[PDB]
Amino acid sequence: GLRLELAVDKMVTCIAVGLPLLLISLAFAQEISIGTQISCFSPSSFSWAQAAFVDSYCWAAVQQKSSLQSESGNLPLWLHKFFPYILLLFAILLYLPALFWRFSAAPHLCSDLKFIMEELDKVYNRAIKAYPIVEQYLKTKKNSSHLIMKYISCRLVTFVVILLACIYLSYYFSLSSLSDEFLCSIKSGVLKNDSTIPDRFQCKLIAVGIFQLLSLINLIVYALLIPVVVYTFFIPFRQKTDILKVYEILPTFDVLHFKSEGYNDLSLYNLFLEENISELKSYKCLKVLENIKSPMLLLTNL
Amino acid sequence: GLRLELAVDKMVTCIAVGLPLLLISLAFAQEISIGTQISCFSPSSFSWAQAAFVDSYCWAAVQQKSSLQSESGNLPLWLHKFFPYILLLFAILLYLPALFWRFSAAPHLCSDLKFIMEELDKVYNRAIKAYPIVEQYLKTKKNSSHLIMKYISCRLVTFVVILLACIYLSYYFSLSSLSDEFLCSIKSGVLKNDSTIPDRFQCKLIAVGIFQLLSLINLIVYALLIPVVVYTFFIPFRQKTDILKVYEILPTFDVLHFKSEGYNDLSLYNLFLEENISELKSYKCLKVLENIKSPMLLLTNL
Amino acid sequence: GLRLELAVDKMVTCIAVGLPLLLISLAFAQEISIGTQISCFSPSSFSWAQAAFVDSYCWAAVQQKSSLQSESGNLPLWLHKFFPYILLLFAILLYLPALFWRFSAAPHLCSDLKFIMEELDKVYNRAIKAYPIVEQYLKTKKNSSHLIMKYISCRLVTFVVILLACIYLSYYFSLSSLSDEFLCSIKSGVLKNDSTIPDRFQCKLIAVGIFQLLSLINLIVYALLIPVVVYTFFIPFRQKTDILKVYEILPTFDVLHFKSEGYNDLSLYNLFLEENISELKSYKCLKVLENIKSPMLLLTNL
Amino acid sequence: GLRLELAVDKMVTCIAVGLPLLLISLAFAQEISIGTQISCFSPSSFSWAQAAFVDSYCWAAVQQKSSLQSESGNLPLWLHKFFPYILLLFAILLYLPALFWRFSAAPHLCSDLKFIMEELDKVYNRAIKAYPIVEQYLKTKKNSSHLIMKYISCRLVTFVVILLACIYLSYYFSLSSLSDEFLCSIKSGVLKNDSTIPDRFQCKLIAVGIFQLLSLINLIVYALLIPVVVYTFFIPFRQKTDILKVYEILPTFDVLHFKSEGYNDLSLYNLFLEENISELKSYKCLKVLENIKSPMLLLTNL
Amino acid sequence: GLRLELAVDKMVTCIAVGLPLLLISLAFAQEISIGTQISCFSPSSFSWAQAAFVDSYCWAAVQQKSSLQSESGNLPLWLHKFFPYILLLFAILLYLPALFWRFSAAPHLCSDLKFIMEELDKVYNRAIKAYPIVEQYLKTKKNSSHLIMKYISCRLVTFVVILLACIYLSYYFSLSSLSDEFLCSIKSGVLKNDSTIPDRFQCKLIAVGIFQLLSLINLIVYALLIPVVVYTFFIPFRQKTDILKVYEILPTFDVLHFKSEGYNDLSLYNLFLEENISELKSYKCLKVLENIKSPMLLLTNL
Amino acid sequence: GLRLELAVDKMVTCIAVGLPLLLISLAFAQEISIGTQISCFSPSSFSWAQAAFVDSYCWAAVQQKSSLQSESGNLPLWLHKFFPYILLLFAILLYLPALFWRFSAAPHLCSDLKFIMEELDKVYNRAIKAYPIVEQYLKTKKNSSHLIMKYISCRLVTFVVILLACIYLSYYFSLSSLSDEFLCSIKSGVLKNDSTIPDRFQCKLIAVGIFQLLSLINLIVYALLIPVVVYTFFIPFRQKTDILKVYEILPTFDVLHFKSEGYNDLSLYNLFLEENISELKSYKCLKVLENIKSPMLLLTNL
Repeated sequence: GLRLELAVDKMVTCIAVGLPLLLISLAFAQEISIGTQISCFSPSSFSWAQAAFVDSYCWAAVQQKSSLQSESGNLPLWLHKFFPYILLLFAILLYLPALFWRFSAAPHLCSDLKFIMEELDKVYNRAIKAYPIVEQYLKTKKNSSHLIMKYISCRLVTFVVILLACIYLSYYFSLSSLSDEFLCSIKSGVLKNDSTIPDRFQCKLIAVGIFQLLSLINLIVYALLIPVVVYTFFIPFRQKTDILKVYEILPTFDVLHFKSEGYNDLSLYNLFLEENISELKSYKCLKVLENIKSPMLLLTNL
Repeated sequence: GLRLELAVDKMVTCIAVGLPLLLISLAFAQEISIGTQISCFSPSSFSWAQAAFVDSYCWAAVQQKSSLQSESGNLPLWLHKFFPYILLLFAILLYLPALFWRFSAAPHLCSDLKFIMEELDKVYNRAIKAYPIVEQYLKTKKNSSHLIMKYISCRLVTFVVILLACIYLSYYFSLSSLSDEFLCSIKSGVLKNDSTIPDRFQCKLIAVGIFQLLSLINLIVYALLIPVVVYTFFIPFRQKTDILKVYEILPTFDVLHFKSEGYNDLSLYNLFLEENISELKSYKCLKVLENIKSPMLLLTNL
Repeated sequence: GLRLELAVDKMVTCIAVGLPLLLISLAFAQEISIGTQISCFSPSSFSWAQAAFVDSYCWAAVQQKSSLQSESGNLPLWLHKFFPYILLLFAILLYLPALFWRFSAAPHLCSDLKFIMEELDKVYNRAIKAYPIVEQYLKTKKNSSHLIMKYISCRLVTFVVILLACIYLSYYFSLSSLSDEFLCSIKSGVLKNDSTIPDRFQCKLIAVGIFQLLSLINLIVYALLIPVVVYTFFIPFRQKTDILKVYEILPTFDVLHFKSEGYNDLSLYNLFLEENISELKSYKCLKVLENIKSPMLLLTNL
Repeated sequence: GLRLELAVDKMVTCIAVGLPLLLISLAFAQEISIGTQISCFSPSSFSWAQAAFVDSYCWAAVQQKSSLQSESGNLPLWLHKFFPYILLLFAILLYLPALFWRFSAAPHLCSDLKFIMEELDKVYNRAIKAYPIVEQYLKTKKNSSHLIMKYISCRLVTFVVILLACIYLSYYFSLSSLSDEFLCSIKSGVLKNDSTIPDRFQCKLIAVGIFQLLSLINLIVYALLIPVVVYTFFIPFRQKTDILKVYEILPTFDVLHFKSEGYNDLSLYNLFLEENISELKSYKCLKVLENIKSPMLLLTNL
Repeated sequence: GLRLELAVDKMVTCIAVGLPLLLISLAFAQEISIGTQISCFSPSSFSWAQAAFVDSYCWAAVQQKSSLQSESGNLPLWLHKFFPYILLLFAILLYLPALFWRFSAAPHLCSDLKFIMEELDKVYNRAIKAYPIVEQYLKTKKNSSHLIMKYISCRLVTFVVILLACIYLSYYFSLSSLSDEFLCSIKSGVLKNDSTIPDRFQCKLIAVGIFQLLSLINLIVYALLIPVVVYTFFIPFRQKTDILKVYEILPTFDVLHFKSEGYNDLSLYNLFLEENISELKSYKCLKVLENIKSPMLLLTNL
Repeated sequence: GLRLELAVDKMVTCIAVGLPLLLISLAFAQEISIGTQISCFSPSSFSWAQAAFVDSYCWAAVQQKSSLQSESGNLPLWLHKFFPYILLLFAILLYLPALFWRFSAAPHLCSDLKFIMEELDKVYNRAIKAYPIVEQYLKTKKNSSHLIMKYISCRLVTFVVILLACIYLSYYFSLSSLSDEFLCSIKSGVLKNDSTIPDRFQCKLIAVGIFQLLSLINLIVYALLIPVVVYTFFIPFRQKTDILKVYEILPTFDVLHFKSEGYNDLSLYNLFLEENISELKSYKCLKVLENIKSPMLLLTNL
């Protein structure tokens, strides 16, 4: 029942992964009810079988160096074909930092919050009677830069993957839409000699109009995520309130106002604690006592 | 088991999200059993393959500047193509304020109701024997404007998204239905020279009759939601009964008649409490005692 | 485990919502295995593509003022097209009064039955030893007309929605079946000039024979629900037995024979209690004692 | 864990509802893998579109007075079209008596068995030591004819619905199979004048051979259910054993040999008890003691 | 957790029902991916619509007396059409004896095993200290022939249904495979006069090769079940071990070596007990003590 | 939570059943997305209906003695048609030995392990204080050859079914692939006289290339299972460690080094115990004490 992952990172993950998977789920699975991703205008003399041959042949040709012409060269025709996989790549590359965290950090941390919470209850319970073990413990967790670097890198991975998506999508959107039309030819091999076949089949990639639309949506959303991810690095400013002061009002506590402007794991603990310790009655009581004080026998009247 | 979100906002959310998703689920997935979203009248000389080429080509052309003619210009043909996504956009933009609240506020609040309820039981239990901690606490929550602003903005986001849908739908409904017919042409590229192809293919977007119908339904419903959302802002009037007076009848309680006409979080607490404290036996008992009184040994005869 | 909603209203809801949703689920999803909702008789000279164009074009035309002819005018052709949605509208408009009740009343009431039951056990438990708090409480709930008006209106909403369905269905059934045939034309725009196209395509809406059949079934069932809903308003007669007399036989109880012929919430409580208090052993015991009596030491021999 | 509904009625319901729903589930959903429910022999000059038009037109015509000819008149062609719904009607009309009972009687009865069982344990527990409250109670339940009439009517409803199905199915089976062929015509409206169209299209309803087969199966099964339902009314003979005599052997019990040949609810209680009291250890013990006796200190050696 | 149904009968049921349902599930649902159950060789002059008409017409004709010719007469063509239902009939007729037992016997028996087990623990627990109630009870269950007759008949029903399947399948397999070809004709009604139609259409029922194969598999398996079902009737020999002797070694038990060669319910109890009493520690202990003995203070050293 | 079936036999079963079911699930359900299992080259003069007739006719002909020619004779064409069922047969015949064991042995054994474990805890618990009932019990289970023969036969059944699959698959793989082509003819009956029909239709069974591939995979895997199953019979060598010696170090235990080289059930118990007794703390303790000893007051320091 602990809040083992920050809502910001849950939100960023839920967006950054949820969005592209949704977008793929939309443009393909339903609107492919329209049927076909490519079509090519055969001669009328072609049997229906031969026309179906042209379409399926040219669908393969789009990635093959000689079988094509466009002013763009072949390059963008790859993107139109592979477009959903390229989104799926970004989706996967954003899920892994969370799955990494879900194993590299979560079972490493869950122990410590439970420990610290009970220690905070000791501090409170000892106050009720009116060694600094957890203080000395946390004072030592000041001297660590292990788990913060897992976090920084987890964010940094997520940051880079997002930023590359923005550049890639901008290119894919900047791509001149009329490049969705191209000239195929099937005059390979035996058919090379067939005079009954035209030298080119004009073709159109049908879904390109959807993908360029989807790209702008996904581009703008990721452009919004960028400053949010940037804000994640403002860790010393992300420490909102020195809630340890609420305990420091007790004689059973100490001046752990350790808003470390150095990259110290203790500061990262402060963030997760500032999230989770909202659960503690003792915190509520002491915050209440603090807020009302804004005499310890008062605790007996609780 | 707490009533952590107001039924009004649950209703508004359940409607505002449930409606468009339902509407999409209707007009497409079942009635696309009719098969096709577009058709175009080829010449009879076209092979079936060539006719299928025309339909699928023109389906792409609808968003491409030169390949079209209509008195509207191309603009509305975008809307007819993208119509379900535009609804889905509004659906998503209305779900997020609740998902935001479900994380930004719900775990921030659930603590406080549980705390206040137990304090109210203390007030009652101490009365049964016949410091003002929770009173001083709540008297201090008067001096906050944090969580109310999360609420106001959550409503305000929901308000704007709804209002834009109403304008957009009104435009989409005001759109002259006969604009669903347009002239396509495939005489691009190689086919530019083909004398066997007509200069235009007449086409019709089949589903437009459904969407304009659906738009009026969704428009009227959202026009109903508008005054409800407006009512959500009448917070000082939304505080229906000063139930704190029922406790104030006790000597163990105080004149917390804090119907704040300023935008104070305490007033927002009053709303959620006025919802949730219906659960308390103590409230029932004291309301009963109050209602009957409409002597404290009476509590011993309960 | 409380009987929080009256079986009559559960039955009425289960019918009034369950029926049309079933009817829709029948006539479409399975029998659309027959394939098509419309067909039109092209000339034989039409390619299969062109014939498919006619069908899909005329399917759109049915709601467009000029593209049609029938002696009915266009109006009923709307109904044939939109028929399932019109049923779905009635289904939704009947579900909401229950969903309203499920939130506006159910969590408002569940408290009170639990309270009253325990009070009735006190009355019985105090009898076993052989202030009138709950009596004075219920005597005060006489002086309320809040929750009864939620109930009356919930029924009244349900009543009106049902009655409008009956009129609408009667019209849709009275509709002359042969109006399912109509004359379409595609000679719009470019095709306006095409001499190869006939001036009319005769068309038939295939499913109309099913819908008129379904309409009679649904009409008759709703005509049965009408007098049942009317009976729901006979609340003072719906109070079947003054079970409070069974407690009034105790000296620990009072003459709460409050069959209010005024619209008083207490009478509505009597209905839900007369439902739920069947659960109470004390009720059983006292009913047994009453029925056998048809001496209090007897309770010691229970 | 009570046996709240008689196995006979569970069996009858499970058959009477389970059978037709199974039959529908068979003949349609799988064998419609054969594709089509109707076909009509067009001229060879018809395009495939025109032939598909004939089939779908005549599928509608089967219920329309003038568009048909058969020696039967139109009537049986309705039945062939609507056949699954007519079965579904019977299925629904047999489920409702159980759903009625599941609400009108089950929560009205479950209280009483639990009460009587505990009273029987008192009778036994008081015997172990070696007022007649439950006896006087049950002696009074003699004087009721409420719940028996719910039961009789629930059976009687089920009886009538079954019997009408048998007559209806007999008619539908007696229907001369060759009436599945009929002459359609499409020469309505504009096509009225078309010399290229034949005056009749011969048609065949494909599935009729299945339905007449299914009808005989369902007919014979329901003909078996009839005498079973009749047996349900032999209630005074359905009381198999006066198990109350097993308690009457105790001095803590009385001569409740109340095999009422009048229609008295007590007799209906006897049936459900004779079902459920098989659960009681006390019954087992007393039946064992009775069966062995076929001295009360014996109960101490149990 | 009781072994309320014999593994033999569970096995026989699991086979006898599981096999045909599996066989149906195989030959149809997957291999109907081949598409069609019938085809007929039209003239080449037939339109595709007309050819599809022939196939679907003749599919109906197979059960109609005049529309056919085969040396077998029409009879076997029924079987080929109805084949899956005939298997499904046998499947259902074998499930019902278990469903019957699951209600007519299982809740009638579950009481008694639980009772007898506790009595056996009393016998053992009283031995540990080192009236014959259960002995006299079981000695009386000797004098019953009720539940054994439910069992015998349940087996006998299962036996007959199996045996009829074997004869039926043998006939269906003995059916000369080439009877899957037959001559249809469509020259009924109007088409009676059509000179363009051939007097016969040759047709083949495609799946017949699968069904005759499946029939041999199912035939051989049921031929194996026959002697197993026969063995079920050897009840006095099916009583494998007089485990009651293991208790009879105790002075707290009696010579209940009641291997009844008469059809007495006690013998049927012996079977279910000989199954279930393997659960008892007391049985294990006494079997262990017996097996080791192959002195009662020994029980204190357990 | 007992290890009631040996991991070897679970592995062998999981492979031997899991493999063929997987193989079937692969080659058919997905790659039948290629559509057809057979095709035959009609003349070009055939209508599409007539060509479809040829394919479906010849699909039936493959098992019919005269309608075919191949150098193999008809025999292998059966196998190609029935191939998935033949695999499914082997799958079923390997599942049954486990399902047999799951009922014939598992509830017969589960009792005994639980018993023996508690006895081993007695031996240990009595050692902690520092009759041979379980020893004498197990010494008697030496004199049994019942359950071992269920095991041997269960393995032996599994062995034979596997070995027959290997021979069968070797034949099916050795089958010359070009036998997938054969000459059909439809000139039966009426068509016997049709000069427009060719005397042969050449046909190819499309999937044969997959099945011969799959056969080699399945062949090699089963060839691996053979020596594993053989190893299962080395039971006296499969008894890995005389763990009873670890208890025999106690004075509360005996020299039960009963590595029976005769086929005695006790040896089979040793295997399941050597599996399951890894769970016992006592075993761990005594193994630890043994391993450290590699003084009984030591057990008090545990």
